[PDB]
Amino acid sequence: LYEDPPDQKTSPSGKPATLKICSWNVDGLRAWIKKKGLDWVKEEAPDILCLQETKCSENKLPAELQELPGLSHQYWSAPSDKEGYSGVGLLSRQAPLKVSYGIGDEEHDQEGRVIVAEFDSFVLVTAYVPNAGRGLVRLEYRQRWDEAFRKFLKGLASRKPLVLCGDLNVAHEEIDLRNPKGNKKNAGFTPQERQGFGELLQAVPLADSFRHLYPNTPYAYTAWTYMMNARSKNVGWRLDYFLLSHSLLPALCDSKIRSKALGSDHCPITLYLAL
DNA sequence: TCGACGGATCC
DNA sequence: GCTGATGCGC
DNA sequence: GGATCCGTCGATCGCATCAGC
Ligand SMILES: [Ca+2]
Ligand code: NA
Ligand code: NA
Repeated sequence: LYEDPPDQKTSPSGKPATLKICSWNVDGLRAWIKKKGLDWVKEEAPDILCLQETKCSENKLPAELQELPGLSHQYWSAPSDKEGYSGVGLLSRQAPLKVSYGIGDEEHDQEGRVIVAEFDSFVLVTAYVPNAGRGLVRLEYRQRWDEAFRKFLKGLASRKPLVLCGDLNVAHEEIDLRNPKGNKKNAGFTPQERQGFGELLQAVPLADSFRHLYPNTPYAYTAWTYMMNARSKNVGWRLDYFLLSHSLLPALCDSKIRSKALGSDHCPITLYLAL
């Protein structure tokens, strides 16, 4: 079992956290709201909330989402021609300077996976990375995605400090899942997916916020299959990340795993920055 | 993720 | 709206 | 030749679609 440590809300130089970002693969936004997700969000009170795998077109967005005046600026992306699949959202207390959808590549911008929100001091990207598939049927596609995404993020980070959050659909290293041996040909732990993640960290470059602070902490996961009672056994994967520009590391206060928040087969993760 | 399967392969 | 089947996925 | 091993290999859970009416 795993117990996330208490929230560190001061920076390495003693500056108080001024910004709290929460990211959560809700795996069915309507179901997550029915499973009381927005109660949990309201007690966490983030300044920005990023959601993945909403599986909900904009028309079907439940009413409860306009009853949250702390996250009143809301942006949504859905697949162009495939309903109930993928989907992401970004809700913010303050309006961003600019919002865009996708990474600027037609091939990869059709499944509602990416929202980019530019603020004063940084750019925030939230992403739902495409799963490599059962039988690895989409691994070849995933490797092309990885190359296009890496390139996109490198470009962005060259202009403003970057924060990338969301479900990146890879457990980087053997410490990031419960059963590394049995999963090296399964989606999320292929050498191709792990190599892509490493290349992302090096080429942009980006740092893995949680591992920067807790480099040797095992059993810390963000996702558990619904089957086989995995979550109660903590047989999980760390698939949800906050990746940061190296320049933001002195602003980094903490990177949390909200293990006990139910409502999905992923738990939320939370980032504190002193900006 | 778990167990049932099968087909090496040591004692 | 309801049933039954298919898609997709830690 | 009875008992362990180790590469596959199906059925689980959950959400949302779709076809039909
Ligand atoms: Ca499928
Ligand atoms: Na390894
Ligand atoms: Na630096």
